[PDB]
Amino acid sequence: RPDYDAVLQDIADYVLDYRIDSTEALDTARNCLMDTLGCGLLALRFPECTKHLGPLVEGTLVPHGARVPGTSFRLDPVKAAWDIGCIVRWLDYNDTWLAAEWGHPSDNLGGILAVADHLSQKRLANGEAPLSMRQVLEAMIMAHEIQGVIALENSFNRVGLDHVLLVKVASTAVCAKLMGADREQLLAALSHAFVDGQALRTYRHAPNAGSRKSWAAGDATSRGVRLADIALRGEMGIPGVLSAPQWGFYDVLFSHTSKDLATKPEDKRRFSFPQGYGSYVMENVLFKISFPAEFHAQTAAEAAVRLHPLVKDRLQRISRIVITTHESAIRIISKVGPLANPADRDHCLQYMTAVPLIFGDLVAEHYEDAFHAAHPLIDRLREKMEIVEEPRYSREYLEADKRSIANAVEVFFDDGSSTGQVAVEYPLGHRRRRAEGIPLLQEKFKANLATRFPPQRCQRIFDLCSHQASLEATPVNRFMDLLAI
Amino acid sequence: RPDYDAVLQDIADYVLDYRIDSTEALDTARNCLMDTLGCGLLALRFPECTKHLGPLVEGTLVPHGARVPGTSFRLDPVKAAWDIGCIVRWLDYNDTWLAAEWGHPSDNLGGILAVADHLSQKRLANGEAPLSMRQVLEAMIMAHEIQGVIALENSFNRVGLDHVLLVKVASTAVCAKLMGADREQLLAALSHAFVDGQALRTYRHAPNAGSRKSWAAGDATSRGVRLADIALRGEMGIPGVLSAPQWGFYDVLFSHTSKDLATKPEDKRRFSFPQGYGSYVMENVLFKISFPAEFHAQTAAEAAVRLHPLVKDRLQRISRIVITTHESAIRIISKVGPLANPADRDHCLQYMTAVPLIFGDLVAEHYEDAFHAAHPLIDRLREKMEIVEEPRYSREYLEADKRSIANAVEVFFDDGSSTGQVAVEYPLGHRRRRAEGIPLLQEKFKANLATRFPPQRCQRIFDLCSHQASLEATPVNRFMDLLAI
Repeated sequence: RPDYDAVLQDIADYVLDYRIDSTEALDTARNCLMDTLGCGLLALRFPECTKHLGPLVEGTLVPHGARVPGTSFRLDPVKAAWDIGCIVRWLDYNDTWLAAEWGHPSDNLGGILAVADHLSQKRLANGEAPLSMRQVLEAMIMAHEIQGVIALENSFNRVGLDHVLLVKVASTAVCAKLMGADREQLLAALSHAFVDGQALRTYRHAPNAGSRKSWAAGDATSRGVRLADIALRGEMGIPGVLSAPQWGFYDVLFSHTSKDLATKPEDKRRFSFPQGYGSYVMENVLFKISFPAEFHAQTAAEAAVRLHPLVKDRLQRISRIVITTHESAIRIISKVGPLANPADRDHCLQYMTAVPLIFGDLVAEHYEDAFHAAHPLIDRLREKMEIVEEPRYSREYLEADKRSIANAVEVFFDDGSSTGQVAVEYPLGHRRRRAEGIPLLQEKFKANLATRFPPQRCQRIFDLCSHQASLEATPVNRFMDLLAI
Repeated sequence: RPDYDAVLQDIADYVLDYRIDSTEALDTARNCLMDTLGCGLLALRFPECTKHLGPLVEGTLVPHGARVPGTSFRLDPVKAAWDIGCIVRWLDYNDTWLAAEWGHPSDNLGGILAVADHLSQKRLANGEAPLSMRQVLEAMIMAHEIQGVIALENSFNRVGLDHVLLVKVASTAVCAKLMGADREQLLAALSHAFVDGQALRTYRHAPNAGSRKSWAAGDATSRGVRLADIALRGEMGIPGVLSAPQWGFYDVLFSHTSKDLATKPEDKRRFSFPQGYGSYVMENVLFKISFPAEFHAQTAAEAAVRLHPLVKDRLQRISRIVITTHESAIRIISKVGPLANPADRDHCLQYMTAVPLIFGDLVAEHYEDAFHAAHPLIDRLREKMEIVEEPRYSREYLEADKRSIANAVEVFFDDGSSTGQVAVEYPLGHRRRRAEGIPLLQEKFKANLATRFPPQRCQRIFDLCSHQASLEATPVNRFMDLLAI
């Protein structure tokens, strides 16, 4: 019987022994928590979301049960994790990680919060200390790292699998540690997350797309709670889950590309890593805090809004519009021709640049059919647009020290005049612009709070969340009381 | 947005519209119910099994909760289906279907009983009539049919996936029916079973095998209950889940053999069927009622107990033992050389032929290293055992009018004489020996009941299960009452 594959061991040793010493990671983890909870609160206005929430059997009584913020539910950790994971991801406004695999590592808050809430209450009733919110922040940082770092070079999308398996893996490990797993239990849990069935991503792709794109994450972090619980009950592990021949994850599920059914070269049938596990992912995570736009177009629309006062007058006089960009924006979001659905304008670099040049703003209303086929000047600006890749933009898109998403917009006029090239290399949600965006993230948190809580409670919630040292010192159960109903 | 894939529509129209009036199907389903429940009761003596049972949070109260037979547990139907499916499969004594895919369709009783128990109670508490056991028998027949008919020609271990996904699909189907689903809800439920993740089978193969081989099924019927309930909450479906290019089940998971990572010829990249759905599987299902041995050797062990009085005192005169068998037994349980643990001996045709040849019997005690060593004659005879494939046996193993599992044994002596050749082509648990097998199935139920209930309760349970018409008219909640504690 082999020992555990090393990928599982390296996660295990990280989760158990790594000491987070980055105060920036702790800071932005705190802001992630606020941002993520606000997203969840807002989703409670959407009955296609809320129809999933609550106990499986009405009237069920769970001692010391975990709370779902914004509700009165008290559930076992496994269903509370499902519910929280569900609401914080539902509207696709939560944090993002863009790499070989795309993902939303804040989704892991479902498992973290539900397990830590339940366990503080249980320990309190036994005369022991509760867990502190400091420990949920550390759990988030590690969940981010595990998911984000595996995603740096490993794409599940290309083998036809949803990215939600990283949520399941990361949640299993971080929830196993919150439950007090030792090394052998932790490794056992990780092997069950990899032997587990992994969801297809069929529900993310037309003509079969659907609202499971919104709850796959919560269902994954929930399953991570359940796999940790199983390992804590003492279940044995599967040591060669990844490497085993014929039967292992690598041969069965990571050895063929979905587009063509081709076998991968042997050197590519494993996970590969350019770095270890630290606190890189939380430090460099993207927040959605400006224009509602695909991230590759975020800096393009910011330049177009600034360019507005030099094009607002005589938009007809516009002759040439040049959008200099990075290559992935050209691959994923550059589109020519008719924009039929609101999903097509969502994914058109020219559409999302024409609207803020004309109106000085890009809001979610500007994608509805009645708007596009009402202002033909959008299509007029759109045919005038030339998109040129900048080598430097595309390379520093990949450079680990930079991780740019850079766009530059220059509008020319029929007389030969131009405005000059407004270049924006980093979107407002980026690490480089934290001093700028963190106030926007906070006003977005205050607005999300106000859709669920009265002003008295809103201020009390914000004040605690604004105070790092007081937040960290707060028991998880006392933090969760603030969030109920 | 396409219609649902034809496979899903065929399953749904069968589940909603097919009327079950087959007298033999309903009689063997009632014997199937006894045998399955008695198997699960026996598992309660095994802490590795019982460590998985009960609520996730100790002390949880579930109004109208489903019961787990042989325990005092009262759970939601998802956890209840997990525990029932876990316990009835744990010891690998429950019924079997051998085809392109092997399986144990009785695993679906976990989802069927938990849903039908909870729903009867909840309906009683709102003044509605409860479900009857006739409905659980019909749900078993349908679940047996969906799983066992897909397994006729579609092998999932050749693509490196556990067969348990057929438990999830069938349990999803019949539980959605019991919950009252209409056609659009049942289609959506079915589509979520296929888009779901499908476990690897690493845990069934050395050197990684472990006890998840015992609870994978309970985990799969539990997941089926959960997805059925997701569909009844109105969640939209995924219509081209199987046939979608690139993202569908066929392209991602059914397109490669895991031996060699070789792509299948195009025409075989989908499920094939030799017939439609009816009541075929349950009528031809296999019960384990004779010796405790791997199915491919039950007629071998039988042919040896017959040969035992003719050799019982000439053991040192045996010079050649010829075992004429079928192609699957040779491949799966023909093992020369040392046998480390009981699992080896459990899956070694020569062992399960030699022991009965010597001691006129075969029980679990014989798979003990202590018993093995105590008698060196086992290996003397194992080394004299010539295994030969009969082409007929292998063909009739496959033909749908027969489903033979055949073993002929012949014993030769140093002086050149021999016994005859004793051929047993059908094991006792086969449809062709229903008459003789049913006495043994009932005695096996009676013994297993007696490891858990005192004699008068054992009598009430046996007497009720004995009478087809009485059992069928019994409310599910009252049947489950008898099985508590």
